[PDB]
Order: sequence, then structure tokens, then C-alpha cells
Amino acid sequence: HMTAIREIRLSEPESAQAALLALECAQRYAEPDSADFLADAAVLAHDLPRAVRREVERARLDDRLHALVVRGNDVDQDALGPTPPHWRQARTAASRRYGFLLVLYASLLGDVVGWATQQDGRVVTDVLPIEGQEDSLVSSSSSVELGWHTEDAFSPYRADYVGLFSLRNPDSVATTVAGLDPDLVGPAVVDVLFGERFHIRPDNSHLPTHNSGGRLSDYFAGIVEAVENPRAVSILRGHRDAPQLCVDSDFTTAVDGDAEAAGALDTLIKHLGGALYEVVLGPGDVAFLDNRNVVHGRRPFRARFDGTDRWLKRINVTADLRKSRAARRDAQARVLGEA
Amino acid sequence: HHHSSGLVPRGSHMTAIREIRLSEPESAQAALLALECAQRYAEPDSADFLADAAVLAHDLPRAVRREVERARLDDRLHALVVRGNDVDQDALGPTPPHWRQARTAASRRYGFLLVLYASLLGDVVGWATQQDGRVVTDVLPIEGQEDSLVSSSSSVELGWHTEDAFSPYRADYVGLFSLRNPDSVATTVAGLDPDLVGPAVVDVLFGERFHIRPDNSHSDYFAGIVEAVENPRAVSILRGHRDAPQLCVDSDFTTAVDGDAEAAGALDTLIKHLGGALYEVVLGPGDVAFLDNRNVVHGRRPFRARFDGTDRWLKRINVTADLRKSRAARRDAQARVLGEA
Repeated sequence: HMTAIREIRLSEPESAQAALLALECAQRYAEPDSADFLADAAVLAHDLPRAVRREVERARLDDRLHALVVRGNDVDQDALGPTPPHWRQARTAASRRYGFLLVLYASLLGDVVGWATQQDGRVVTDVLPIEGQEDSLVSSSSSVELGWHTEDAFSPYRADYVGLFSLRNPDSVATTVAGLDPDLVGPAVVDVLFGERFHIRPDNSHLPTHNSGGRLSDYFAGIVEAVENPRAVSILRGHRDAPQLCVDSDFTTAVDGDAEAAGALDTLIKHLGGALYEVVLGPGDVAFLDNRNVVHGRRPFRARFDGTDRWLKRINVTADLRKSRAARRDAQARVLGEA
Repeated sequence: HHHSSGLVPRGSHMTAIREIRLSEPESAQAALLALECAQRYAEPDSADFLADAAVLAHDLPRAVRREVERARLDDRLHALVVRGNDVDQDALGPTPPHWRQARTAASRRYGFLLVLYASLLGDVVGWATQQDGRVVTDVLPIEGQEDSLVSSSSSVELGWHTEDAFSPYRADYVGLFSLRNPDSVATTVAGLDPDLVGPAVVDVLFGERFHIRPDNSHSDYFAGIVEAVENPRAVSILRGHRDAPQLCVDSDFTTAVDGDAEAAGALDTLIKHLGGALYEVVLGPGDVAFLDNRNVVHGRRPFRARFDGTDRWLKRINVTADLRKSRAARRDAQARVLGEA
């Protein structure tokens, strides 16, 4: 589909209008995931520029979308200061405005959520290279490619959209994206991928090693259960003309003894691995990946660890907050796995 | 004629009814937006309008949008009620004798306004088997269906249910826009208060121990509808968090699984509880309600239809929080009619 990537470039006035709204939110509320802000966010998002809201709404109802990309938001690089050396230190005063703006864009597409087992249950999370994580399989990697995956592929509560706000990307490091064309794998493999014949385990970002050590063991009980005893699940679901995709290149296996399923997974990985294409998010570019339609990753790069490194804000968006209520502490709570 | 909003409790449900009263300026703003939409778009459920509806809805009065957004995230809501929209009774003309004659030029502006309010809560959908797959449907009494089990009834109690209880694609909200209601006829509403029911009965209702069949009201889709009557799936009546369970039950079309006497018991306990807990919502002309179909059953009590063009008349809509999830049951990405293909 020619419109699989939908791009809006902000005019200077539209950029200024989005920046002023984000700064008004920063003046009113403490954190971009403060409960009072999140309660108000869907209505505050309505004050974003009309031309932007029109294009976001076209993207939201496009069931073949790969990504909506909003180019040219204002980022004051001098005021932002250095790229933090760890996500734990990335909730900086100077970066609050970008957190608020990411939530406002996201709230046009649905309701923002976080995970108890990712970056200590923060709703606005940070993607930046960490010294000693170069060769890890998590978003803080650099030297090793971030393997392509559906975000939280293991979970029935996985996001409908993943939002990425690029604060800085001096070496133009590419995000990687792929969808599945059913006609190009054959109806034989599509039939197999629709079967509950696969195990999808949680990725390494959900491990205690990528959260603060003081976090309750019991936050991880659900993750540990999903690693040890994965449910038999499909990779494709929904309409044959527009199937949803759910797979993680590093954490998906066929069920033991299902040679036909193992073959279809092998075929899918080769198809997606090759079709995987690049989107570069420059400073002030915001992307929303349709997590029902595409896998994503990130190209390998060399981090300088001098405060100049690539830095994205990330958010998960659900079309239907109500459906995850069994996994949330209370009605307004946005952190999946607190129940 | 000032703006006001508040929480109206029913039993232990402290936010059961979220009520909004429009100011005269808010009513005029909403009316002007609906009239502008009626000038620029073919139909309140045409593809051109529905592609834009969620953005146009952002032009409704801000104070109303804040209160609607609070209702949308209230997982214990029964009914959001917005009172005081403009209805020009003289210009509207008589209540049509049948829904087939009810998509009138004079009533278009009210269909547009219902869709604008609905689009603050989610995406509007219809059903291939209901009023020719119209998204904006019509509720009015039909002569010769006084004693019918459907929304065109009058003399007989419309028996209460979750809307489309049998279906995994059932609406999150049912919307009603009252055009006229001279005898103050009510919608009946009930939710479960788990503090009034034995915990053991609640545990049974969470079990996949029930059959919910379609009404006779209701092809890969229609193959599923025949199977739904003949070989119904074992489903639960309650689902989700114990602190905020969703309800799905039909007083006339729900049974326990063959041989499950305990489930038969729990079901009849629930039917007696909801029957006893029914309360009424009356919508005057220009009053709009959204029932949270995840939380409440609804019905209607007997009333006296004259069939002289003065009868009660509402516009009705179904809203889903997640349009994408029903794509297997819709014709194409933008089509809103469940079971169309």
C-alpha cells in the first residue's frame, strides 16, 4: 500500500502551536504520565493543529498502516542538555516537554499504557544507548541490531501503537519496519500462521536486569510464567484480506513436534528479514508504528557515550484501555501487570 | 439555562449516571456544528462523514468534551446523559410509521449530532441484520408490532439484555438521541452489584458455563450465526477484574451448558437480581444517553402508542472502543456494518 507510511511535515506555525500546548501541559502538571494529566490528555490532544489531527485520524482508521510519521516538532538541543547515560536518569526537567508532547500525539490514537516490568512501570520510557548494553537484545543496545518484533508480542495486552519521539539522532540511525503481504508467503503458509501453533516469550526488556533492583519479585511472576509455560498462540489473526501480525524474531518458536509450523515460521522470518525497511527519525520526528500490522527494530550504530548520543522517548497506545482492566490496579491506572 | 454536570447514584453505583446539562450557548454550538455537517456530508453514516467524525467531534463544547471523557474512562458507568440539545419540533414534522420511512431530511441534523457525540466515546458501527445495516437507526412504535420482542414494540415490555449479547463484536456503548417523548417513556437499565450476590454465584458466572444465543433478529459470518444457535460456544456472563467485572447476559436467550445445574442456578439468581435492580432513564426531546453495554442490561416497559405522528422517536447508535477488532466481520477497512462481510 502506497500510504503504509503516512507523513505530515509540520509548518513553522503548527510546530510552534504543538510546542506551546506541550509547554502549557509542562507548566500545569508534574510528569508526562501524572494521573491528572493522563485523565485530561485525550481532550488536551484536541488542541493540537487541525491539519495534524485530520492526518492522525486518517492513519488511525487505516488498517494497512505501517507508521504515521509527524516531522518537524521543535526540539531546543541546547536547553535539552546531554543524553543521559541510563533510562533511570532520563526523566530530566529539560525533556519533560517532549514527554508531554508525545502523550498528546499518542492520545489522538488511543489511551497510553506502560508495563510493570519495563523501565519500572514508566508510561513515557526512554530509548538511548547504555554503556555495557552494546550487544544486548534490548532498546538500549547500539553495536548489535535491535532484532525485529511486535512490541510485547507475548502479551494479549500488547499495544495497538508504539510511539517514538526522536529528541536527537546525529548519525541518522534507522528504525526498521516490516509488514506481511499474505499474497507473497502463499495461502499455505498464511493458513499455518493463523493456527495456534507457536510460543511467543517475553523479550529481555521485561527481565529484572532491565528494571531497578528494588522492584517487587511479584511484578515479574507473569513474565516468568510467560517464559516458562508459553500459551500456544497464532502469528496471524483477523480478516484474511487484512490479517494482524504478532511475532518476535528472537523469542518465537513453533510448538514442539509441529514441523509444518516450524517451516512456516522459518519462511516468515526470511520474508520479514528481507522486506525490513528503514525509517530515520530526526530530532523532532514522532512515529506511531501500527503494532497490529508491523514488526520493528533498529539498525546497529556506534554510541559515543559523551552525552551526544541518539535519544528517543517511547510510549505504548491501546485502542481499548477497558479490555486490560484485569491487568491494571484500578480504572485510571495505566501500568499493565500491577494486577 | 447554565452549564452543570454531576454524578447521580443508583444503589451502591456512585457514578451510575453521569449527567451533563448544556447551557443555551453549548446547545446552539452543538446544533450549528451538526447543521454544518448536514450541509457538507451526504449522510450521518456515509464514508466521507465517518472518516472525519472523530475530528469534527472535537469542535463540540469543551466543558461537555471534558465530562464525556471522564465518563469514557469510568469503568463503573451505567449511563452518560447529555440533556438540553436543540430540537425544532415544528421543523422535524411527524414521527414516521416505520423505521423504513424514518431517515427523513428534517431529522438528518439529529443523526449527525448523535454521531458527533458518539465519536467522543469510540467508533460507530451497525449490524447487517438490523434496519438494513444503518449505523444511525430509528426507535419508534410500529402499528401491528405492539406485542413484539423488538424496539418497535409499545404495549409489551421489551425484555432486558446486553445489546447483541451473543456476539464477540457487541457494542461498548448504545447511544440514544430523543427527538420527542411526550409521555416520558423510559429505557430500563440494570447493573450487577456484586455485594448483593453470593460470592459463590459470582464465581460460577465467571465460568464459561453458559450459552448466549442470538435473537431471531440475527457466508463465513452468517455460518457463525447458524452455529451460534445450533452449537453455541460455552461463554462466561462476567469477565475481567473482580473489582470491575463486565456483564454480558440476555434474559430471554441465555441458558446454562447442558447438565450444569449449578450454572442454571447462578444464572436464575442473576436474572432475579437484575430484574429487581432495574431503574429507568427518561430522555426528553434533545436528551442523549450512552449506556455502557459492558456494565448494564437495558429494556423498555409497556407504553401507549397512538400511531398519529406524535409518538416517541429516538435516533439510536452502537459505539465500539476498538473498530479494528471486528475487521473479520466487516466488508472493508472503513465499512461499519457487522456481518456485511
